[PDB]
Parts: sequence; structure tokens; C-alpha cells
Amino acid sequence: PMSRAYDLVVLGAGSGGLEAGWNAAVTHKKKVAVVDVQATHGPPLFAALGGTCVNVGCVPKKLMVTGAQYMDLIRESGGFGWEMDRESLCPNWKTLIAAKNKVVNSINESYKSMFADTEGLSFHMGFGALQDAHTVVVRKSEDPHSDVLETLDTEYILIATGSWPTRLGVPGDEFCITSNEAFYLEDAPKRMLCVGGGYIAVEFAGIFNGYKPCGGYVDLCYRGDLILRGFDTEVRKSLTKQLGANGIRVRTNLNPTKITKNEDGSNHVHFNDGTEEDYDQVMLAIGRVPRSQALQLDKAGVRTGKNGAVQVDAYSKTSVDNIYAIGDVTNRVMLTPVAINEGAAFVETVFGGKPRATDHTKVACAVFSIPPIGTCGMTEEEAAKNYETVAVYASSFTPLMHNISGSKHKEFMIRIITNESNGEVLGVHMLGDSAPEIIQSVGICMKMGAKISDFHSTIGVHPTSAEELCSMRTPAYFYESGKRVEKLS
Amino acid sequence: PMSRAYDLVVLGAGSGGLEAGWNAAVTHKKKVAVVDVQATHGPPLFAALGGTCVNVGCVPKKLMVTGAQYMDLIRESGGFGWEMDRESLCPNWKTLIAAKNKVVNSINESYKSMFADTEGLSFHMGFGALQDAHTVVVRKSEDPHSDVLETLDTEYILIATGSWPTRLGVPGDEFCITSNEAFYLEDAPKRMLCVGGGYIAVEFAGIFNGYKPCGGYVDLCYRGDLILRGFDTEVRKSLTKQLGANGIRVRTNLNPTKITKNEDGSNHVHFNDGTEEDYDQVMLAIGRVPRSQALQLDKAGVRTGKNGAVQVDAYSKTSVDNIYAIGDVTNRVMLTPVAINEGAAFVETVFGGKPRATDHTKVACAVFSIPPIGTCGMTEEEAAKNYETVAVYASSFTPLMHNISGSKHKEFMIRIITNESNGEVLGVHMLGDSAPEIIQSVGICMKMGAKISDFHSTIGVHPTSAEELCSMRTPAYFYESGKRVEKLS
Ligand SMILES: Cc1cc2nc3c(=O)[nH]c(=O)nc-3n(C[C@H](O)[C@H](O)[C@H](O)COP(=O)(O)OP(=O)(O)OC[C@H]3O[C@@H](n4cnc5c(N)ncnc54)[C@H](O)[C@@H]3O)c2cc1C
Ligand SMILES: Cc1cc2nc3c(=O)[nH]c(=O)nc-3n(C[C@H](O)[C@H](O)[C@H](O)COP(=O)(O)OP(=O)(O)OC[C@H]3O[C@@H](n4cnc5c(N)ncnc54)[C@H](O)[C@@H]3O)c2cc1C
Ligand SMILES: NCCCCc1cn(-c2ccc(-c3nc(CCc4ccccc4)cs3)c(OCCC3CCNCC3)c2)nn1
Ligand SMILES: NCCCCc1cn(-c2ccc(-c3nc(CCc4ccccc4)cs3)c(OCCC3CCNCC3)c2)nn1
Repeated sequence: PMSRAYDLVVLGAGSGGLEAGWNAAVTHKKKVAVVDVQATHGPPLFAALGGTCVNVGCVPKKLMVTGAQYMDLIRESGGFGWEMDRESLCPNWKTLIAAKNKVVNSINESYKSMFADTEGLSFHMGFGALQDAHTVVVRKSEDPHSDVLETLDTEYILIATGSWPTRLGVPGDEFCITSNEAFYLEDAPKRMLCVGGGYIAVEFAGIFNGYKPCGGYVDLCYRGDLILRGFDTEVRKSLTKQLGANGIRVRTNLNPTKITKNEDGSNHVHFNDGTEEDYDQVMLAIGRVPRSQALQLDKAGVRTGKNGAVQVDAYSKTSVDNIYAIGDVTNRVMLTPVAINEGAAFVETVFGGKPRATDHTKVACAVFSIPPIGTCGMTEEEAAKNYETVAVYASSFTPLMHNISGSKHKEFMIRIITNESNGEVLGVHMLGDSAPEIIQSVGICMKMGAKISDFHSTIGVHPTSAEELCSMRTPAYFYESGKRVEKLS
Repeated sequence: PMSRAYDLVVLGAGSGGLEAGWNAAVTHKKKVAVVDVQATHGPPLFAALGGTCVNVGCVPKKLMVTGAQYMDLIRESGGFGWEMDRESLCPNWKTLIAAKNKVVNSINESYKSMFADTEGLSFHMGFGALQDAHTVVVRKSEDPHSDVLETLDTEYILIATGSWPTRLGVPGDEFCITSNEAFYLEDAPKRMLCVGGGYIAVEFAGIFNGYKPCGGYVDLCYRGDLILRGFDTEVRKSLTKQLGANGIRVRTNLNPTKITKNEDGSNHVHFNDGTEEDYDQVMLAIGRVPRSQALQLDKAGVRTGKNGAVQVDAYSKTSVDNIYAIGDVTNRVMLTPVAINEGAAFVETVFGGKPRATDHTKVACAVFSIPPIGTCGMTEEEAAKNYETVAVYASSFTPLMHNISGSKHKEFMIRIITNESNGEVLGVHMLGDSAPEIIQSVGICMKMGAKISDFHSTIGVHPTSAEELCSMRTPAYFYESGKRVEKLS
């Protein structure tokens, strides 16, 4: 049947969008249109071809986290007998950004190669918006009276417009920055305030701390008692302690009430406790909400809810049968590899014939803090709620190399959460160098329903930090009927 | 029954010995005597309380590998904008050794605490030798006419005397060093020749290369075509290439015929090809044979064979019923965690009542080369022999951070070997930073009989090097009836 210009229009050329578009085009010879707002990373729109991850997320972030680590690694080299002037050690921030821009730019460039070279896959630059269930309009600007560039007549629509940082909404909010603006800063700031206690706040605290000029400092300021909500409690306390030792002042039960601009350019910040303080820059990392607010979803009749989240079934389908939505715009787990899996499972479902729903349980993630976190599965707090009897295995050690490096604060931590019944591993929570690498392969065991038996029965790899997974036999303590107990009934 | 001084005498206070001794003593309240030749690391005997691993193996080696990495890491920091004088960058070897000695010393010290503090576990310093099946004699020196220090009357004997470096046996052999002597060298050598192509040769090449003074160099000289026999062929070629780029000259089908001492202290080395060359030091790493040659095993009638290996059944028992032998002295897999498992499984078998034999299949190990290797299970060469149909998955990439670091030679490599029949994963072979950490948890999956299905069905952790395990769906090529084929019948 030769009806409609495109089989599939994809709003958002990000992690979810491109996977879907590319699969649909090459493996199922479908005609696929992919809409995004710019082809290259940067202000004023930030996101681009490749999406948030490539342009202003996972990729550039980890490049910069890697950069800031050299501060620690250079300190540490001295114990191993690397004499070299430590007074001459101020990192050049401009050289880092240049390098990071070069790398992101080459990815954007390799995505233009993809489109020109791949048959039946076209890229449409502007602002997508629905008109009906079968029509997506592309505009110059997001202002819905902007000149219309293209009207894409399509059989299926896939909404993959991702998410956008949330603002603080107080007198002074417009003088603060976010992840987006942080990546283009001309100079590393001397006096830096990271507002928030989520993984972005923490990762960027670590970056700024590494790239701070001589005499500078980083405060991390959080609404609540303990940073990294929904992470292992003892891992969060240990990281709080290690950010401290690395020179990051963590402040809790603290919220800016007001920001005003000083004469030199810096920002005055009033807080809850009465305290006033001056910062060269103030970065809000207080959450990310879906971008559905300009897609005019009301017009097509696709179902919205909790903060513009696209209401979606297991197979990613909206209220309208031909319109699907994946990634951060759905407001489930906001990770790149999830969106990629949802997009892959969308093409298999609709165009493959072979239906599949993404599996959201025990998906491993990481925090690229200094030091880093690797986690997969559930905290002991939620295990003790959903499970009769729960064993908590726990082990903390300092790798011998830190007796030499001077970094004696760098406790490596592993906690495993069990179902007593059958030994099943419900959660693994690691803090320390290499954790994100180790957890990936933990995530495979946990997928295969690994019991604690399966860990301690594995011959170890010496000397390693991971070999301590296979040395955890005796539980530290338990939970029967969701209350902590010294020992088991 | 109150008969015999000790339930158990353990010749060798190493990885195997101490595990066995300690388990027997605390968990089974047995009376345990542990014999070793000195309580502290160092010349002229090197090994000590804690064994080869703690004193002159895994532990000090990795400390020094960690040290040498700083050479690369400091180079790499520049791309991320770490300005600092690179002309002022010669590592102080004396500071490294001091530090490494401090660390090993504290372990030796913590093992004396263990003995004094632990009831029914005594330490007997000298040279063990059998007299009969129930009597171990301890002598001042290994000369079997040395003054006798103790006669230990015992019900069970456990031989855990480990192994010892092999010599080259040519005119000049006595002027060369080994792993043992390398660890106490007063100065880092300017012109270093590592003879051998085993993991020790390669790891030490990397150390010397990091700690070489200004203008110095390291040659790695190997008998055969390709270093690291019994490793993935494409991993060995890739590492050969990366040692090259890191400044190590690899030489193959090359063997020293003769070494003589020069006037200044250096060594003249004649080779096969006719070539003569001068080296400040020459380190032989050409294999390790059991220490059974002074235990006078002939007297007790315990069965020897291939190079003094103690002939042993699955449960570690010698020809004599009450005498067992574990670790490198058996000449199976010569790794610390194996010996520890054999010792643990000896105490459970004999003293526990609950018999168990160590499982030697798909045990993950690592090479602390620069860059490092993580491997578990079988090469495609032996898979293609023992299996009808074999799939080989393979992927090589350069992490984006090396576009910035300048280290563009640092290809990260993963190869998986499958049984086509059922998808089972028979082998995983990784080269690159973090590999030894990643392989540990691969070793758990492979223990649980993971299929390739189980890998690619796992949501990935972004951005990571390990997430490329879960992105390998299409085999690179196969093997039916042990011959390589482009594609499958
Ligand atoms: C600072 C930061 C760090 C992160 N680090 C990690 C990490 O380490 N690991 C990880 O797994 N995840 C990480 N994430 C999360 C990751 O970026 C997202 O989960 C992922 O990008 C979501 O993919 P998506 O397909 O939902 O949308 P995106 O990848 O965000 O793609 C959405 C695209 O839609 C476009 N778009 C928006 N509106 C329109 C419109 N009207 N018309 C057309 N196009 C439009 C945007 O320009 C954008 O390019 C990070 C996120 C941030 C912000
Ligand atoms: C340089 C090097 C690096 C290594 N790196 C690693 C690594 O990274 N990972 C890994 O898993 N393995 C590694 N190994 C291997 C590891 O050291 C051995 O596999 C392990 O130590 C074997 O333990 P064992 O119990 O068999 O004996 P050992 O640990 O060697 O203990 C034997 C002990 O017996 C004592 N002894 C000898 N003869 C007598 C006697 N007559 N009387 C009394 N005592 C005696 C010795 O003094 C010694 O202390 C390495 C080995 C070397 C040499
Ligand atoms: N007519 C059919 C045959 C067409 C055949 C065809 C391929 N390309 C083509 C073009 C590009 C890419 C990519 N590049 C990156 C960025 C990688 C990068 C960039 C710079 C430096 C280092 C690394 C991610 S993806 C690509 O990968 C396919 C996978 C998918 C994964 C899901 N997302 C989209 C890409 C295929 N050009 N022609
Ligand atoms: N009467 C019964 C109760 C006795 C109770 C009792 C314990 N100790 C005791 C004493 C020592 C150690 C060790 N230390 C290291 C070295 C660790 C180290 C050293 C320096 C710096 C950093 C790290 C390895 S092991 C130990 O660990 C038990 C496990 C075993 C594992 C198998 N090998 C032997 C030790 C127990 N002292 N008193």
C-alpha cells in the first residue's frame, strides 16, 4: 500500500529516537522521518541530533568527570615516587571544554553521515508538534505561530523528546545555571554552589571541585537530610564522607530563598538558616521533567499526567493506537540504555511483528561521583517491605594501594540484599573506583536470578576490588516482617 | 583421643597453608602447626609468613603496576587541561620500594598478631621435611644435615610449599635476576631485558617501563612467535601492539645463549640471531616449578611426577592417605584464590566431614599488564577442538576519552566464545583498563552457565567499557568440526 509520506515520524533524535528510527529504516526497510531542533550541540537549545546523552549528558559529563579525577590521581602518584612540582597544578578549564566540544562535534558529524548514507531515513530540523494522529508539523521556533517548515504525513508517531531541567522558582532563579549551561561555561568558577542532591548535582560538584582554580571551593546544598535519595543508605553516608575529604562542603536541610546579582558579576545567595553567601556561579540540579508542553499533545488526544509524562502501556503505546512514546518523556527510569531498549522493543513490536516490552526490573546504573557508585536492584529499605525475611551482606575495605597513595578516605564498599527464603540476590550496592564497570556484569547475574550461593562459590580474581563479591558468606544482619533484627528467629 | 601433638602440620604458610591452618584451628578447634622459613618478606629467602602472593607476588606486584600506570595517567591528564612541567617527570624508584616494603611488612606483622591471638594455631620457623607419614621435621637450613629445631608429631600433613622461578641454565645464568630479586633492586634499571613471554615477564616489563630513568628502555625477549601462550590470540596481538606504543620493544624467536659481566657492572647478552647487547639488569621469567625437592617426599613415600609436582586426587590427597597437598606445589592452576579454595575444601573434606573438591573449570584470572587482561573460560582454539559448532563474538573500540588523552593506541577489546548448539558462553577475553574488575562478575555468570542470550538481554550501564558485553548479538565468524568458516552451514 502506497499511502502517507512516512511509515514513522520520530519527535526527538535522541537515545530512544535514533535507535527506533535507525532500526525501522535498515532492518525493516520503512520510510522514517526524525525531527530535532539542531544538528550540532550547544546554546541556546543545547540538545541536538544524538540527544541529551551525547550533547549535554552521559558523554560530555563522563569526559569531564575523567578530567577532574586527574586532580586525585596526580596527588596519589607522589606516594608511588612521582616527584614533580605540586604548586604548578591548576587545571586549564578552557582546554577541557575545547576537547569535550571537539568530541561531541565529531559525534554530531557522524550522525549527519548516518542520515545522508542510510536509505529511507531523513532528518527534519525544527520543532515537532502533533496536528492529528497521522500528522506532525515542524516549525522554525516552538512558538506555535512560527513559520511551518514541513507537514509530515505518517502512519506511526514516536514521541522521544526526552526531558528538561526543573527551575527553583524564587526571586533570583534566572541568575542560576543548570547541566545545560554548565557545559559551556567560559571559565571554571572560583566559588561554586551546586543546589540539589541528585546524581547530576553530585557528579558536577566533583567536576567543579577538580577544575576549581587555586583558592576556590565547591558547596553542595541539599533540601533534605542525606544526598542521593533511593540509593543504599550506608553508601550515601560513605560518599557524603568522601566528598567531604575531597574538599566538597556538603550542606543539608538547606534551600536558597533568594539570589541577587553583585557589581563584579558574582551572586548573593540567601538561605533558610538566615545565612547569606557569594558564589561566582550557582547550578540548579533539582530534577528533570518531560518535554510534552510544546508538542500540543491535547490536539492529537494523547494522554498526559504526572508533570507532562506521556501515559504509556508496557509496549510504549499512548491513548492513541498509532502514537507511541519512549524515554525520559514517559518519566519511568531516565537512563539512555533504557530508552534505547524501549525504542528497539517498539520497532520489534510494530514493524518486526514480534512483540516485546522493555524489562524495567534490576537494571544496573552508576553515579560518576568521585568516588563512583555502581548499583543494581533494590535497597534493603524496599526489600524489607516487599519480602518476609531479608538478609543484608555488607563489607567495607581500603585497597592496600591507598596506604601508599595517601587517599585513606577511599573506603571501597559492597552491600548485597538477599531474600532469606531462597538466597536470591535482590540488590547489589558498591561505592569505589571501578564500581560502574563491576556492576554491569553483576546486572547479568541478577537478570539470571543469581542466589548469594552463586557469588561465594566463584573462585576470585586476585588482587581486585570485585573479588570481595565472592567473599561474603555471613549476613551482617536481617529483616523479618520489615523490622531490623540482630540475628534470625 | 589424646594422641599426637598436632591434628595438622602445614608445610608452607602461604595462600593455601594459612587458609587451611586458620579454618582447621578456629572453625574446627583442631591443633594446627604452620611451618615457614621466615616471618618477614625479603632476601635471601623472599617468601615468608603470608606466602609468595603477599611477600613477592600478587600484592607487591600490583602495588608496583599501579605505580607505573601514573606514567600513562600523567601523560593523559594534559589533554584534559592539566598544565604542569613534563620535563620534571622521572619517577623515584627508591620511594616506591620503601612504600611497598612498608605495606608487605604490615601484613607480615598482622599475621604474627593472628598466631599469638588464635588458640591452637602455632607458627614454626624453619625448613619442613617429611620423616614418616606422621612426622614433619623443621631444620635451621634446607641442607638435610642442618641442626633440627622441632619434630612435629601430627595426624595429618598438608604440603603447601608453592613454587619457585626456573633458571635458564646457560653460561651467565647466575648474573640474571627473577621476580624475587626484582622486588628489592636498589635502583630502577636504565637498560632492562625481561626474558620470557608469560604474565610475570609482561607485568614486570610494564613496571620497569614506568620506573625507567630518563633515556632508559625495556626490551621483552621471548623464545616463541607470540607472547602470553594459552591466551586469546587476537588479545595477545593487540597487547603486543600496545606494549610497543607504550615504549616496550618486544622481540620474538629470541633466546640469550650467553651472559658475561662488564667492568661498570652491566651485562653483555649474546642471543640466537648473533646480536650482542648490554643491559643494566636481565630478569628471567621463564616459568615456576614446585618446591618438593627439599621436602624429601621419597622418605614418606608421597607420589611426585612432572617437575616435582605432588601427584594428588580431586580432594587434594597424595599417595599417602593422611598427607594432602594444595597450591602451586601440585602444578595445576597457579593462582592464589585457587590454592585458598583447595585449602578451604581440604578442611571441609577432612575436619568438616562435608567433602568438596575445588572446581578448576571457568575460573577467571587477570594479567596486570598496561593495559590489563581479564579472561575466564576457553580460547576459540580449544573450544573449536572440544565442541562441534562454535560462534566467536568480537568487538574492539577506543573509549572517547582517548580522543582527548592522546592514548589512541588503547583499543578496548572483548571476544566471547559460544557453543552454537545452546548459546552457552565458553570463554570471555577482554583487553583494556578495568578488565580484571569486569571479568570477576563475568566469572559468576559463566559459573551459572550463562548463554549469550543472558548478556545481550541485559540493559547496559552508560557510559562504560563493560556495557559492550551486552551489545554483542551477531557472531564475527564460527567453527564447525574445528575448522574456521566465514558463515554457518
Ligand atoms: C547531565 C546528565 C547526565 C546524564 N548521565 C547519564 C549517564 O551517565 N547514564 C545514563 O544512562 N543516562 C544519563 N543521563 C540520562 C540521559 O541523558 C537520558 O536518559 C536520555 O538522553 C533519554 O533519551 P530520550 O530518547 O528519552 O531523549 P533525549 O536523549 O533527551 O533526546 C530528546 C531529543 O528531543 C529533542 N526535542 C525536544 N523537543 C523537541 C521537539 N518539540 N521537536 C523535536 N525535537 C525535540 C531534543 O532536542 C533532544 O535532542 C544523563 C542526563 C543528564 C541531563
Ligand atoms: C610475581 C608473581 C605474581 C603473581 N601474581 C598473581 C596474581 O596477580 N594473582 C594470582 O591469583 N596469583 C598470582 N601469583 C601466583 C601466586 O603467588 C601463587 O599461585 C600462590 O602464592 C600459591 O599459593 P600456595 O599456597 O601454593 O604457596 P605460596 O603462597 O607460594 O606459599 C608457599 C610458602 O611455603 C614456604 N616454604 C617453601 N618451602 C618450605 C619448606 N621446606 N618448609 C617450610 N615452608 C616452606 C615458602 O617460604 C612460602 O612462604 C603470582 C606469583 C608470582 C611469583
Ligand atoms: N542503508 C543501510 C546501511 C547504512 C550503513 C551506514 C551506517 N552509517 C552509520 C553512521 C554513524 C553511526 C554512529 N556513530 C555513533 C557515534 C560514534 C563515534 C563518533 C566519533 C568518534 C568516535 C565514535 C553512534 S552511531 C552508525 O552506527 C550504527 C548504529 C546505530 C545505533 C542506533 N542509533 C543510530 C546508529 C552508522 N552510515 N551508513
Ligand atoms: N581464637 C579464634 C578467634 C581469633 C580472632 C583473631 C583473628 N586475628 C586475625 C589476624 C589477622 C588477619 C589477617 N590479616 C591479613 C592482612 C590484612 C591487612 C594488613 C595490613 C594493612 C591492611 C590489611 C590477612 S588475614 C585475620 O584475618 C582472618 C582471615 C583468615 C583468612 C585465611 N588466612 C588467615 C586469616 C585475623 N587475630 N585474632
